[PDB]
Amino acid sequence: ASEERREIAEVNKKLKQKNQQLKQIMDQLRNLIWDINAMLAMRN
Amino acid sequence: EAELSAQIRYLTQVATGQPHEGSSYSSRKDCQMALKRVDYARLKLSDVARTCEQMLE
Amino acid sequence: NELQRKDALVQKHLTKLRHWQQVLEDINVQH
Repeated sequence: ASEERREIAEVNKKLKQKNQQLKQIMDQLRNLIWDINAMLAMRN
Repeated sequence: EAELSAQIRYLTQVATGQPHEGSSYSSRKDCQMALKRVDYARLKLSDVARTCEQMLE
Repeated sequence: NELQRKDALVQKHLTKLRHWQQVLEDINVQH
């Protein structure tokens, strides 16, 4: 149905928008795990 | 007078080193420095929490 | 279902992340 396809698009848009929230998390979580190791490995 | 005279006798033989080189610095500098590393974790953990607080909406 | 699993993972993230935020602050107030 045409209307059903519209709801899927709305779900995809919400899921796609939620994915954008998720990608920033990894970059932040990734960045932190990067930074901690670089700071520590150099420890004296 | 005797008590002070005792100190000078006390000082004469056991003390009177000209300089001192204790140098308690390699720990002080790296302690606050370690705290700064811990502080860097503070803000960025909070930023993550804010970022995934947006996940909840 | 995929979105529901996503949000559930988030809740696991936040409470753990918030829990860590507490102890890191605690190790700071003690210094």
